[PDB]
Amino acid sequence: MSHDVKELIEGLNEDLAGEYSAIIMYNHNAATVSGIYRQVLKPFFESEISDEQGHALYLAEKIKTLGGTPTTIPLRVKQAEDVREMLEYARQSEYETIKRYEKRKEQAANLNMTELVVKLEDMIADETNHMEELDRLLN
Amino acid sequence: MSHDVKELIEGLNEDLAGEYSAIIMYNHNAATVSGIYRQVLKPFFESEISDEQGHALYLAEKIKTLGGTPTTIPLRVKQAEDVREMLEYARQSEYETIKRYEKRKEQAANLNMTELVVKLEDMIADETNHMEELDRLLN
Amino acid sequence: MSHDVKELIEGLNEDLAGEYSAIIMYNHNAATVSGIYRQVLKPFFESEISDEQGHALYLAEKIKTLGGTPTTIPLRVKQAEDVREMLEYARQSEYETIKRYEKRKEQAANLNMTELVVKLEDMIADETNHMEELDRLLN
Amino acid sequence: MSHDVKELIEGLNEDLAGEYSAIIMYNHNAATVSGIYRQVLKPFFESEISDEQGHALYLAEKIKTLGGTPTTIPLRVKQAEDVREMLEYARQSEYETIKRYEKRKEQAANLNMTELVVKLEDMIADETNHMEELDRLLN
Amino acid sequence: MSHDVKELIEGLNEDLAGEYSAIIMYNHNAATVSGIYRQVLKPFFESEISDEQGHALYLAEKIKTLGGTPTTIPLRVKQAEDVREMLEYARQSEYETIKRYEKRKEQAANLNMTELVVKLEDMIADETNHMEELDRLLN
Amino acid sequence: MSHDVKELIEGLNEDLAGEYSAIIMYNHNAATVSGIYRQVLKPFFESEISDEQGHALYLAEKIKTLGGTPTTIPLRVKQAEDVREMLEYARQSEYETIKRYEKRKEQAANLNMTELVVKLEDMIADETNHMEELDRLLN
Amino acid sequence: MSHDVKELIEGLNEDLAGEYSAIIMYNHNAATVSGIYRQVLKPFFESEISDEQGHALYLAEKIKTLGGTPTTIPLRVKQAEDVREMLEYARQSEYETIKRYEKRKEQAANLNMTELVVKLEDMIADETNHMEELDRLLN
Amino acid sequence: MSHDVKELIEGLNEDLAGEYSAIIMYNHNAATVSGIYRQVLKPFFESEISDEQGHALYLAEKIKTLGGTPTTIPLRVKQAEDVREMLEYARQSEYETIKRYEKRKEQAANLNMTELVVKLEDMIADETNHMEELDRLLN
Amino acid sequence: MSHDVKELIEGLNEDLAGEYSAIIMYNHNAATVSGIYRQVLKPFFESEISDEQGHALYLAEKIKTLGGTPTTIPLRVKQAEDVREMLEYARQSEYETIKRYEKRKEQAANLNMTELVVKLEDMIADETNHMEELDRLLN
Amino acid sequence: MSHDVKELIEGLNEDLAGEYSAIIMYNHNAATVSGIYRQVLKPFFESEISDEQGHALYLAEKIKTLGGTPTTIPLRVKQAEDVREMLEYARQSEYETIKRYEKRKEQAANLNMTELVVKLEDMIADETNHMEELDRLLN
Amino acid sequence: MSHDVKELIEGLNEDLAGEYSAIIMYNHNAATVSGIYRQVLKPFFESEISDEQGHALYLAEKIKTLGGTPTTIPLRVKQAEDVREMLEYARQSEYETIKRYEKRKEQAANLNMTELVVKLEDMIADETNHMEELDRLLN
Amino acid sequence: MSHDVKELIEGLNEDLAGEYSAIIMYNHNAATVSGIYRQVLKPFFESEISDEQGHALYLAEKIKTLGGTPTTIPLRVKQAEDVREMLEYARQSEYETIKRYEKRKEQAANLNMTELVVKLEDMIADETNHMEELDRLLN
Repeated sequence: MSHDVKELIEGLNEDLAGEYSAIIMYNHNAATVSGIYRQVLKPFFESEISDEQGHALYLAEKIKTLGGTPTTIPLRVKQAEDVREMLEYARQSEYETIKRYEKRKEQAANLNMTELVVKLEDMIADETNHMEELDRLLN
Repeated sequence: MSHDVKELIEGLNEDLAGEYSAIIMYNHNAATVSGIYRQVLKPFFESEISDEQGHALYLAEKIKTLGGTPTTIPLRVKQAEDVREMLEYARQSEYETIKRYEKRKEQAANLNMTELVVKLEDMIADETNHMEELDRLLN
Repeated sequence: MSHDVKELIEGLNEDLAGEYSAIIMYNHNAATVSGIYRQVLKPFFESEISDEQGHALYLAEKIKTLGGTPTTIPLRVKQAEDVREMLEYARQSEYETIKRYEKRKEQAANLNMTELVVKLEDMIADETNHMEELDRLLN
Repeated sequence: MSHDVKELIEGLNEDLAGEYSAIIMYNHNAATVSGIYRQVLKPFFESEISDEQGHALYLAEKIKTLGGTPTTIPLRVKQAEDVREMLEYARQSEYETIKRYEKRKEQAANLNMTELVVKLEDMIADETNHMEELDRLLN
Repeated sequence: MSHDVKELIEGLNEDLAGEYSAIIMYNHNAATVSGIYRQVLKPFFESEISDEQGHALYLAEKIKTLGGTPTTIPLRVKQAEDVREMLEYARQSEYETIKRYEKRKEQAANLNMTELVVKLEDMIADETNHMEELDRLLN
Repeated sequence: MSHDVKELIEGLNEDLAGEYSAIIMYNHNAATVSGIYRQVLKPFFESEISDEQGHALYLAEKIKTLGGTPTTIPLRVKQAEDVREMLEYARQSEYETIKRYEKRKEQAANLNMTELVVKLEDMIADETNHMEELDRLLN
Repeated sequence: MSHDVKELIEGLNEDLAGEYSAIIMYNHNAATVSGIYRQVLKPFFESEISDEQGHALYLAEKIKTLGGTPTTIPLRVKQAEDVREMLEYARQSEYETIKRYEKRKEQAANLNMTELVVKLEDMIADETNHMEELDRLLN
Repeated sequence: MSHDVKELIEGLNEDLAGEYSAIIMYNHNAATVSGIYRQVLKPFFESEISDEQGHALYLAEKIKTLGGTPTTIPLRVKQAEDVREMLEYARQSEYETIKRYEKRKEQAANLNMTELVVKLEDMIADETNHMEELDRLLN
Repeated sequence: MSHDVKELIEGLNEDLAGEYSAIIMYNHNAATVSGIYRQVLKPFFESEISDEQGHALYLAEKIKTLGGTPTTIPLRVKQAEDVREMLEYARQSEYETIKRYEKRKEQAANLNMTELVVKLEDMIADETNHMEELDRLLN
Repeated sequence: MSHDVKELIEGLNEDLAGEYSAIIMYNHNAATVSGIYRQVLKPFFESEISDEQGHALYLAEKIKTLGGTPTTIPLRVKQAEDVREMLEYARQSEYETIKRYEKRKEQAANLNMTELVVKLEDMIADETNHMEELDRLLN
Repeated sequence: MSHDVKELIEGLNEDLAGEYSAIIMYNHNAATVSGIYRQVLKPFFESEISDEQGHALYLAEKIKTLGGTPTTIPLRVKQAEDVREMLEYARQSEYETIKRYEKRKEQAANLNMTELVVKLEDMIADETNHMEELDRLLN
Repeated sequence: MSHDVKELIEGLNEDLAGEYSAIIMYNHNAATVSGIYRQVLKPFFESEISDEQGHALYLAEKIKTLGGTPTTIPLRVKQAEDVREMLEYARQSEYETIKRYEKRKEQAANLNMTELVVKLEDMIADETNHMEELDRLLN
């Protein structure tokens, strides 16, 4: 374990904690969203659950493959007092998730990790899709 | 909010924390299980994820419906050092989940909550199914 | 035909009239709901149609099985002048349907009717699900 | 609202009452048909339910679109004392439904209502299909 | 193994023998039913096969889980000389199966066995469904 | 090529330009609709795309079959500054599409073109369906 | 009924008893198999159930068609004390089933029974497939 | 073209005429069968249509492959005055179809035509299945 | 039976003979078409089979419903010596089928037969679709 | 809006006009392609329609997200006088589409736009797939 | 291992080498076929891949079951300079595959190997199907 | 053909030989894997077959597109004497496949081949997925 690999694993573990956090947040939002648009927003929140589950699985596998230990401790979920807030906090969570992945991409690239760079580019594309959609919903 | 309703909500919130914990545990176990039986056990762990997600959703909805606030903080996941341990700790988690639900059933019954009793009986039946299967795998 | 069986049949027949009424109400609401959320609410109303159809079928079968005659006369549908009213009147109809089923459950239980109690508990759980959802839409 | 449009709406409302009546009749017949051919006839009755539901939806939408108020009061269902009667009364109900639609077609045609004429021609074709099948079953 | 658990296992084993017997009976009836209604009754008999297979599986699993040995010896199948008899003997077999399950339910309830009571209530509901249908076919 | 056939082809070509225009408009609206109801309206717009594609295909085939040349130049799409406008302009486009098809129907009828009249009647019914739905969304 | 047909029917009836026995054995093995490979072996056992059900149905039909009476009495199931034994006894049961079918094939061939020979050849091919697979699992 | 190949082609052409005849007969019977069991028998007749279509296709292909010309002239269909007759004449048609195929099998075998023998054995098995079913319906 | 109904039945019977003829022709063409485009044309021919089967069924049902006897004697199939001819003769057959249906439409219209006119208009539209496609293939 | 973002938006808008143009071209080609290979080429053209629709949607969304206005004006479609030309002009259109996307990729890369680069690389891969296939068809 | 079993295994191993060769050939032909009919022929070649894969699997399993070692060395693939050649060489490969299987059938028959004879007869029927189709494409 | 293109084609041809080799290896391993985990490993091996088939197809197409000739000669398959070896040799084969693709990526990148780089990055990601899974199975 190089220093760079140690620091990449610490990063992936941050990513994984953020992914478990998102899974919790989206279940919570699917359960609690109210008013007529609940009929709209619940399936939306629910669809994000499966997506993030797939990222969580990929990350914990990669951590283990690199010789690390995958965390089981999620980041905190911000408490949303209404639907606007629920969408803004999901958007901010996505923004931070992408920021982290961009950093992880330059870590992976720097270590010549081809498959991991491709996958981080794809997870970036995917989370940017979600964030851009939340912006459309909000504006 | 009666005292009994307050205490039932505290209980449901315990249940919900335990459900988010199980979702984390099962993703973690699907990612990290190794050896030839990984091919067997990963889909098993994965199937439990969707099940527990449905319980988490039901509970957070019910908590909100009863006037409470659903938690987003999961219970800790016990760290498993090998596959036997992974199965024993999943079994123990299920055992505690059923113990809690049995208590919640007598709370719900005591408040004449028909739909909630039916649903707790079903979640009990379902988790007992899983626990009994883990026993078959272990023995 | 005991007196108790006669009174249980009268009850089931009330239930059946209320179920045909709900089928009418939900078709009517699917047809007539307007504004942008029509796109949301029409499928919701439509989904309730099939559910209530299944209850209507079960009840008329049970009535006949107990030696009664199943009614073909529905309860009146309250006329809704706007969408809020449409949701409140559907909610109230569900509330009355559950009240009746709870009474029928204690009738069925009192006559040791196992299969019928299980089914009334399930129809209670199901209608309570719908009513709780309408509350989320309304609040 | 012309006089002709008023009279066309009165007609559609008759049609709609007859459609809710048919939905009730077919559920009732699916529930209550007996003997070995119940295995044959129940699915037949059940299939007609969904068909008539689609006509009910179309009519209530059209009534509202033309500025009328869609009824929620069904026609009476004739009480059938045996299977032959059940098939004869379903056949007669279809016969009356087609008679009404033929009248509505000449109303719609007279008002140059293209889409409505096409749809009444199709509902006529569809109900004639059902009536002809009932004749095959009966003879 | 308490005395009560021993006696509950003896009961489940009776149930299991009766379930293998029903699986045999229904295959036999699907094979041998004749006349035009064979086209009706064969799929009916066939559908019951899969149902009873699922009960057989549940029971043998539960027996093993409680520390017993699941039997592989079925009850006798009554020989049916014609279709009426075939339906009456299937009905009687269902009647006896429900009688046994009701007894097993009070055994399971008496031992506070939540999941097993829920499952026996469901198997009761399911077999009562089948028996009631056979009555409709017969009358 | 009669004069009447020439004039019918000119008409179909207008229709085809209007159909390519609608395909563009609906893609554009699916992409650009914003706010929470985007979740509702995007699938709606998207569904209209496939419908209009099928009309475009039918028309270009018919034009070619009648000896004409199908245009590839769409009508202009009106620019919508907000969601209300987006729905009003889609409604107006549908209104003009139906007006044109009604004219084409009397052209086709006048030339005894059976299959083409049936198809124009159906496209009229279909576009009237869409226009009536837009009215429900708007009112 | 020739002597040869009588002896062929006795044979088919042996086959049928052996098929009901296999259906029992495979349900029993699906229920009771334990350890991690239960996850592997249960679906395997379960798949054999449907296969043997189809042979049981074919045989009872053929017996009846030839003028015989199909048995409802299964062969005994050997009791397996562990998984190795469970696989060896399933293998031996298949071996005996094929031995019998080979004998039945020369009976059917000797009576010029084309369709029955084709079907016995296919059931032989199918059971040999299963037996060869059990050998792979065992070795 | 040997004499044997010429005579085999004449045979296949008889078979093909008989197959087109069966396709006609079964469509005719699906259309015209009456009374309550029409609901049973129409799908049965319809299923035979697709089967015979596949035999017709195979035969015309084989005829062409052997250097012959496939006929387009069907055998006559016997006119059935009621349902019993409809089933007896379908049974007799199947009987004659199998008789012919058995003859064709010994022709194909005699010319060492492996693939054709396998296929005639299968078509024999298939038509014998149908004939045996008709016998069950009739008796 | 009016004279007009007699003459309409004679017409339908012509139509039905032409439909059985088309079913034969298309099977024959699917079997015998050769060269690389066989891969293209066989599925095309095959798709027409199911279409014409549905027309044959409708016609024989209608004939019987009007009090006539449906024919089982097909029109002759023209023998095609190559693929061009196969497409030209299918096209000509379609042309004659449409000519007949147009005549039947004015017969049905003249007798005020709404459902039958709608269905003949649809069969006309459908066969014109096929004929126009054959023209595209040929030119 | 930087100068670079303005110039990237102008580029995307070119891309979008080219995508609407391709959607028109492919519908047009699906409608108008003739001769036996129409059966081959029509589904090919049709498949490209859905692909390009997805690119059009992505681009208009991205334009809006970057603060631009998505165009609704397509590029001209080159008129193809025969099938060879139809394939050459589709190929050339794809060639120009890829040339543009390669330029847009270096624009997006230059602005560090990760998700947009990934998506342009994918659209490049996809259009290159189509162009290479057209080359195989042409050569 | 008898001499006959040794010689049968040598034969199966020839068959297996020929099957891997066919899998290579068909992938190669799917990749490289050109001109407009590529759209036709590529799916054809592709379909043969899965078929031959299933034969390869069966053979290697049987070889191992008989105590032999399955080869991993394919026969050479003849290089095809154009589409005609590609079809002729696929046809010749099929011809040789059938010749070999016919020899293997008389080997298997001679050793009384029932299941293996049935399977070789089926693989013969299947490859003869393919060869006959190639002849239709070529002629 | 530049020198660089010649050397890139030689590389792709190495890749293609390695892909046909993997297809052979995985079929061979699916056929021959033994013991209880055969039930686990056979589907795993089988899934890799389809994956590698898709790479083989892509490569042979690309080789042809670049003006080369795609090889039909596979690399040798290492002979595995047991399951551990089977997994280690599959892992090593994947390792060498990725090493080659990484080299091909820098060749493709060096020639500015966008679509080919994207596809090699994806095939790298995909094979790395498989190799990492084999490591989990092995450790």
